Amino acid sequence: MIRLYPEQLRAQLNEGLRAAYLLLGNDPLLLQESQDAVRQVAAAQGFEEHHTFSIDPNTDWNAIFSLCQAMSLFASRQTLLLLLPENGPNAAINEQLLTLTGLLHDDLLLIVRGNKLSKAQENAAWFTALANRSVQVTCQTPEQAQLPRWVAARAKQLNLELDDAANQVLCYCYEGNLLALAQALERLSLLWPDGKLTLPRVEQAVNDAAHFTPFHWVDALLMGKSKRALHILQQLRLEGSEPVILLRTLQRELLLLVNLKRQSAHTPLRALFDKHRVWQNRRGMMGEALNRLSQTQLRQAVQLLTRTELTLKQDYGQSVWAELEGLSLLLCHKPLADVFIDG
Amino acid sequence: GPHMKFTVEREHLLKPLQQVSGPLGGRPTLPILGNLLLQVADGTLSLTGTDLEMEMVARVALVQPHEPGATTVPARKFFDICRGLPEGAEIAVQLEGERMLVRSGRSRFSLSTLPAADFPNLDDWQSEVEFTLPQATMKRLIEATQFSMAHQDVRYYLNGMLFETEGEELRTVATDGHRLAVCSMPIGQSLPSHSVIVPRKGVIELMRMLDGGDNPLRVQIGSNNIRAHVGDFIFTSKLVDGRFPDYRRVLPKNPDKHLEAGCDLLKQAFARAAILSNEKFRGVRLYVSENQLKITANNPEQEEAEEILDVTYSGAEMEIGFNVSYVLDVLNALKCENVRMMLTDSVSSVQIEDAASQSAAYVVMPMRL
Amino acid sequence: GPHMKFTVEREHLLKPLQQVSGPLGGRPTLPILGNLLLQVADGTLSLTGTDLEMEMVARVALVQPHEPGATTVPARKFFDICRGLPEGAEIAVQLEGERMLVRSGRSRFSLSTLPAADFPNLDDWQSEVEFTLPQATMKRLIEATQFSMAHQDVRYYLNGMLFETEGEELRTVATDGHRLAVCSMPIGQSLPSHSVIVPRKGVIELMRMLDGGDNPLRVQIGSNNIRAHVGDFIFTSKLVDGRFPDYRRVLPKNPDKHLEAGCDLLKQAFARAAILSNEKFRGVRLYVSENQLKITANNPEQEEAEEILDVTYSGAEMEIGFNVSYVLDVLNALKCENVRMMLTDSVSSVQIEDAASQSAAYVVMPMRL
Amino acid sequence: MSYQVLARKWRPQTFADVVGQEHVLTALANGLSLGRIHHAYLFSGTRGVGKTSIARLLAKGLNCETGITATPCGVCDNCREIEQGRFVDLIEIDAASRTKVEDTRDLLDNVQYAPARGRFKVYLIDEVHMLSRHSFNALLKTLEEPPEHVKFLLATTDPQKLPVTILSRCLQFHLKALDVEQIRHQLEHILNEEHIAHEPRALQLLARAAEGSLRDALSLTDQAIASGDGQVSTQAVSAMLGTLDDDQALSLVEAMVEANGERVMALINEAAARGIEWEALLVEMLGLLHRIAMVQLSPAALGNDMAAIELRMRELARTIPPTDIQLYYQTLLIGRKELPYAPDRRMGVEMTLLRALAFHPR
Amino acid sequence: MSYQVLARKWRPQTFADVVGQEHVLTALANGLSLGRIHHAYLFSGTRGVGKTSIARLLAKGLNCETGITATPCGVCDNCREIEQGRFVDLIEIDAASRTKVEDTRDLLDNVQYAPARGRFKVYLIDEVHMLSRHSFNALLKTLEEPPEHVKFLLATTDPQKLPVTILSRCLQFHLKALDVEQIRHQLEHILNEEHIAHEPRALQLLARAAEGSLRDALSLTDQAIASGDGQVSTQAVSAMLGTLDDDQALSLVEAMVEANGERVMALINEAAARGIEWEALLVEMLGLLHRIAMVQLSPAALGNDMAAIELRMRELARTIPPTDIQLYYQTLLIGRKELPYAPDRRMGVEMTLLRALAFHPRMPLPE
DNA sequence: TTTTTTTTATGTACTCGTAGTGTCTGC
DNA sequence: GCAGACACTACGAGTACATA
Ligand SMILES: Nc1ncnc2c1ncn2[C@@H]1O[C@H](COP(=O)(O)OP(=O)(O)O)[C@@H](O)[C@H]1O
Ligand SMILES: Nc1ncnc2c1ncn2[C@@H]1O[C@H](COP(=O)(O)OP(=O)(O)O)[C@@H](O)[C@H]1O
Ligand code: BEF
Ligand code: BEF
Ligand SMILES: [Mg+2]
Ligand SMILES: [Mg+2]
Ligand SMILES: [Zn+2]
Ligand SMILES: [Zn+2]
Repeated sequence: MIRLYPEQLRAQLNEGLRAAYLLLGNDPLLLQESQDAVRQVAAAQGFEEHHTFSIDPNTDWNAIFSLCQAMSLFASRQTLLLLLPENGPNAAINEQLLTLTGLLHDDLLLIVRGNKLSKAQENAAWFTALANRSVQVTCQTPEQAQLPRWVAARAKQLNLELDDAANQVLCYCYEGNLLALAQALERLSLLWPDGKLTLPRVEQAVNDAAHFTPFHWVDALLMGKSKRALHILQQLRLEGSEPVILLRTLQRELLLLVNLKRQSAHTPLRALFDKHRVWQNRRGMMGEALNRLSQTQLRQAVQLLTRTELTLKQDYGQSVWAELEGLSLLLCHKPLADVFIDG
Repeated sequence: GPHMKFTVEREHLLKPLQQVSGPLGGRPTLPILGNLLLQVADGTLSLTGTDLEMEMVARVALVQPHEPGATTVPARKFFDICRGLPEGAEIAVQLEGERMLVRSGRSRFSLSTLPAADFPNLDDWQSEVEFTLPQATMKRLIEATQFSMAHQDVRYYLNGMLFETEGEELRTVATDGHRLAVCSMPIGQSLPSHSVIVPRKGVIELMRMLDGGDNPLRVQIGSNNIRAHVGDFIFTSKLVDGRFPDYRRVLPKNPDKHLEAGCDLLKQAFARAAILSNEKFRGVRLYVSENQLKITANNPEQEEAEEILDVTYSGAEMEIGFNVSYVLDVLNALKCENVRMMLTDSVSSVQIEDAASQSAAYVVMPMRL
Repeated sequence: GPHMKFTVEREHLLKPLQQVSGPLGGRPTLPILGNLLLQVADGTLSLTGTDLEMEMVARVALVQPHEPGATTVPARKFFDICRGLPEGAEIAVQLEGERMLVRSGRSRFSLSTLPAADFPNLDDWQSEVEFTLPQATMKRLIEATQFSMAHQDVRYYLNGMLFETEGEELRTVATDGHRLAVCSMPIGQSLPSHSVIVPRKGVIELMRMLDGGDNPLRVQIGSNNIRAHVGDFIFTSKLVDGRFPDYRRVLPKNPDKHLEAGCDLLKQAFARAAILSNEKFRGVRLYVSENQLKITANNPEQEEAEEILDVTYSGAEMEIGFNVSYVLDVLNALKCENVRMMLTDSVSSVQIEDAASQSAAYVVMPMRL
Repeated sequence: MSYQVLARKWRPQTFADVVGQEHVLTALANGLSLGRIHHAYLFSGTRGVGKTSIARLLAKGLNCETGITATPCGVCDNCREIEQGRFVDLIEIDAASRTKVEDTRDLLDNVQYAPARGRFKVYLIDEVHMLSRHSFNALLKTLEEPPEHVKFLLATTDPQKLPVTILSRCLQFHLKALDVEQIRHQLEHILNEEHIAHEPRALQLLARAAEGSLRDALSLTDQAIASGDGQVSTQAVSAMLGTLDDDQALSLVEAMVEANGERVMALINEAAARGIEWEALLVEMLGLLHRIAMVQLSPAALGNDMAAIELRMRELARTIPPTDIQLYYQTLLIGRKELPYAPDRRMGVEMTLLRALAFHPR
Repeated sequence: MSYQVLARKWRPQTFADVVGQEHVLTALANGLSLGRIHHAYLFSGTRGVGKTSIARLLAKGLNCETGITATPCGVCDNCREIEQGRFVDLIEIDAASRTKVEDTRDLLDNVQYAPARGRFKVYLIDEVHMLSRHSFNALLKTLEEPPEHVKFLLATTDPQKLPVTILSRCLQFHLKALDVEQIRHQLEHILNEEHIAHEPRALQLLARAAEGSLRDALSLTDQAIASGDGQVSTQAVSAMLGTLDDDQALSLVEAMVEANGERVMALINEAAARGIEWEALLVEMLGLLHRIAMVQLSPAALGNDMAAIELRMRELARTIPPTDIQLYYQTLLIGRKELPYAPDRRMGVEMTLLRALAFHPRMPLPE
């Protein structure tokens, strides 16, 4: 199949529509834009029957009704949309979609939307059946270092100027949330018809609505970005993420840090990273952490995390969030927490 | 407060209440919308029931002492009390304070009310065309095409019926993206051509309010509403802004093959084959051979149904598919002696008509198995 | 297995098939559970169905050639395919390759089957006490108390009703803890003393069993199994242990306060009063004066409902408050010409009886003090 | 006679009567005056800050007889009609009451009908974060290809509860919580537009205790007028707030750090006059001390949760050495550990505070 | 005639008979006098301090025959049913019994129908903190702009459970727990109206026993009347409460700080002869130690209910160091921690007293 | 790029799908 | 007479959330 990027989706649809489009990714904005572009171009090329059909395991499975039957009124080409689950299809859904792709009209267009699918769902019979004709487009959130270029491109799309301070402010405020970023760019365009966005305007026209995942918090702690770490913890508190997920995501990397610091005094880091199965993007990260924090801070952090987990699963307390902030302070940065936040 | 005196018979009141309290039910959009507007004026009574898209007004004559007034009453409660009184009982209704007292000789009921001022009086308008048709004609028009309307289609203009008045005759069209039902009937007078879409609830109400009698039905169709009069019932409804697609091009322009069969025989053969059809999507396959029709139905647990019937046929050979529900519905609604089928190929539409009449036509698509 | 070759006339098949397919229905707990077994031995075909706590057996005679054998078919599909066939048409069923071919004229259908050994049977019990009673007799015997039993409650085994056999008389009781119904009647046989609880589903099936005023029904009662014979129809079911409270103690022993009224008038008055009663607490209060019964009903929206009826009473005012659904149900069941109310105290329960017959009686507890 | 509540009669009717929140009013004005109007606006805010009022004002502006303008005339029959509850084209749907898809279908099928009076049939769906999943699917199907004659106005308190796909098709205006100065200014205008005498300190207290919402401020103003014998005096508002104070934690920890035994006694007595679980009070006091010790380490520790008590907290963080905070946390923790076994929970928390007070000063 | 529970016989029937809660009564009466009637009231506070009673009194004031009167003019026709609880228009909603949203929807559907007789259809929603979140959200809008002829009175124990968007649009009246003197005076009035003899110390103990409520105080008084022969006597109150009055435990603490074990054990034996719970003795002694600490820190901290021993209090306030008070309190607190695990509760209390004696920082036991 | 994801025991609602029952009508 | 046609009521499940 064709694997494609959101920028080149316009060219791919322009050269010719394929049997089915699999638009996948974690962000809402790029998925929505790609789906809108596909729908508009299909309507230009003669697709009028548009169906939105959620896949989620429930009492909703009758998509076959819309494909086996030719349209009596007009020879109107149809478009079917599927909203994959938050974790992808299961085995039953895998085989059901395999049956769905077992028969498809040439005039029927298939749209599937969902999060990224690992190899477990990639090697399923449904995807392998789709592997010939369908075009899959990946839409992923640019990283915090990649956001400014994307914001500059979006500003050029709307004929806007932001200099650099406004770009940094927008990236910080709407980090990991491209939907709100595009909506805010539209809002700024509406606010000032001049289009010359500057700090004394974007400062008050912006929100704090941000999105995050525990990996961002763990990496912020590893680099020692104190303000970013506390910002992520506050945003996750507002979002209502499960504290246990944060606990486990930190615990994995903290156990890795403890073991690597234990082994550092005898073995070079090049062999240790290979033996411990560390990702290539994190090596330098780990290096910095190992060269920054001694085993005393690591043991204090382990004691703190142990107290946090025990008070979470035994006393049913609500002091978890402040305690994780204390751990953030005690991790790479300034270790004080004297008994106060050290058990 | 308003006096609004009532002194009526039960029989003169049961029928209009049953007619006007039809669609009212469940929880309405507004509390007033769930109440009948009872308005007594001059020597007549108006009962108004609305759903923010239609409005049925029933007129009841008064001969007993009465005083003018207007108030809104719960509909289900009033209908149940009217139907629950003994035969021939006199009903007296008096609005006291902010409650309504309904009295019969040995019973007194109190009911909550709402002011008639707050009732959403539907906007008036001017009809762009008049119309007069005997009731039986409208009955046949609705019965021929109501069943084929789209249920809740996304297009939100197939969920209705197309009234096309042209020259002298009237036509009703319905579709669901896979079926088409068209019925043409004469009226006796030349009329201006008009294309109008009536929502499904309007069609249902028009079907219900026919009364099956003999008095003529009056119709006034405006720019965005329709109104119908039968006896003392006046029903108004809004219209759908969409443009109903041309039904004329749907029908097979060149029907290659003709066949004829017994309506009841074919209907029961289809019904019998329908049991062993797949529930995921029910359909059968027609094998049309020399004076022969074979019905084959399959079900994924390896269930097979076979039927052979002797039909009149003019053609070489045909293999086609059909969603058994659609053909069952069209044959059931045909209600004729013999059915004529027009076939072209396995990938084009199929026409269904009466073997001896042409007023009603149906078009259906094969389903690919 | 073998080749069935069972030729069955439709007239001798449709009704017994419906009879045996009665108890089964809905989605079964496990497959095969929803199915029926047809077994032919020496010219007699038996259709048997089960729910593993019930069984239906229907016997029919065969004149055409066959072989003795038993096969299982899904129930609903066979019931729907046998029906709708042309009148008087024979059905030829034949087993090949683990599937059943059914033929009628040129109509062929294939059905998936299961081995006869996969159809479970129910328990066996001997020395069942025998009963010979008319159909309509036991029909109205249960009908007087069919509503009485409580459905889906934990207390005792109220999901059912009690049969008591004493001397020469059969009595039947049901209740819910607030309403109770008894109906006793002499059968005409020397009988022992027994007290059994038949489940609610068994009661419904027993009602379904009754047909015609011809040959009398034969009961076979035991301790954990019940049987009914109606001609060539045999029904079996599983009983329920436990025992209901003493109905004799439930009935008031001091019916000092008497009331005589008309059945239809009181039923209509209660129906009218129930309209404005509380939807959940359908309770009305009763004022009893000399030859006068007044009923008052309220609800959260107020809407007070009052009615007054002429009765035959002499005494003081009682003001008994009780539920309306119960009294409406019992007055529906009575279908008599006159009704006797019997009151003891403002706290005590009330008794309802036929004025001209003592066969059936009812008791209803009051609502509020 | 009929003195209408200040929360209703003072609802704005023109964009000029809306306080602050210029980042939304200006955007809407530019959008309406120009041609760019999106197909569905989603309003967000916090606890009575001007979502429903602004949505109603937008619906008024969209259907004014003078045309689509930033400023509705307020004179034409449409402005008067939408001003009151009754109007045909503007559909006010209490989504929080008609959550079921069965009720939503009966009102989302009206989109196929023409607007009776105005240019646009406007659906004001209030409290949209309450719909059922199937109802959300129906509304999304409507929004996918909305007719050009229908504009959707959605107002809610928690935007994130909405499914992401519906939010992706709505331009979201987030309303900022009103500032103390804006609250005080609008309250002064409201009081002066009526016959209510006042003292500026009383209005300052009202604004600070209003937690940045005009409905809270107006409710408190009506309560103050009621208990103030028709005049808003400082002592009346202060006494009422004392009856309504809930932040016994910060005040009590301020007193305990400053070691005012009499103030601690008075605050414990006040917290006993109000039914307060002593365990909860003590544990959240521990939390406040924890946050103070965190702010000792980095000024960014104090997030956006406690913006209402930022200043005081920052002061308490700045003026106190960390070792005293650690000692106070230790003694409070050990007191809470033994708290359930004390004579009474009030009794035990009292002596725990005495233990913490005996150290450092005195 | 007859003997019904005090908690239901003496429910206030006018704003004059509501003791304490001066702020809420004043605000309600003043607002009714001015005619300013908000359309949603929320009475918060601890249990049994009169939120339901005040709400019903507000309903009386709103629906009274003579008009919107701050003081209900005695008993008029529209107030008789309120007193009897069968009123046509005061809709009592046991919200805990109607938490489902499919019942608040039914409540909201009929809100617009005019009141049958009263000026307002006062919806008294008892325990508003128990409605399900969907029902809350349902009643949001009907609270924001209710019809002119309906009022909502919401009573609950803890407002924090309610969503803040409901706390916004309703008046918040908070009822503080009543003082000891208020409870004692009201109890004196009640026992006088019942023609029942009583002892002042007994009623002071009743006031102290109930934590600032009144219905709890009335319940405990009724239990006292049951325990006595229809009389509230000091001995009966001491028996029912399990307390030590204010003398025996003071003798214990005085002997313990005097390091005289003989008198300590003698009084322990006497208290055993008194047939009293041992943990009660420990908790009373701990409370006395805490009172000593309080008077040492705050010079004027003793209430009137301890005046009978106040002098001796000051003695310990001038004789024992604060450090020793803390030592004794913590020693006896660990004694309380350990008592349920000692071989015998009497044995454990003896060991705790001997432990406080052995670690006496002034007169420790000789080695 | 990259794959990565957690305590639970118990209880309380809410909303939709689908069966079981009643009844009521034009069949 | 009879399905059959709703019409309605109940129940299971999928899901959200609360408390401890
Ligand atoms: N921007 C504002 N200007 C004036 N009054 C306001 C404003 N915002 C809120 N209010 C006051 O609060 C009351 C309720 O406001 P509302 O707009 O309903 O808040 P919500 O956003 O929570 O629906 C209004 O009657 C008005 O008095
Ligand atoms: N302020 C008060 N004045 C007089 N009696 C009170 C007061 N508060 C409570 N009571 C007593 O308590 C009984 C019940 O009080 P109630 O108002 O139900 O408390 P709650 O707030 O817990 O519902 C009343 O009958 C009354 O005797
Ligand atoms: F009406 Be708001 F959202 F409090
Ligand atoms: F309403 Be209270 F808590 F008794
Ligand atoms: Mg709002
Ligand atoms: Mg109460
Ligand atoms: Zn205008
Ligand atoms: Zn009065």
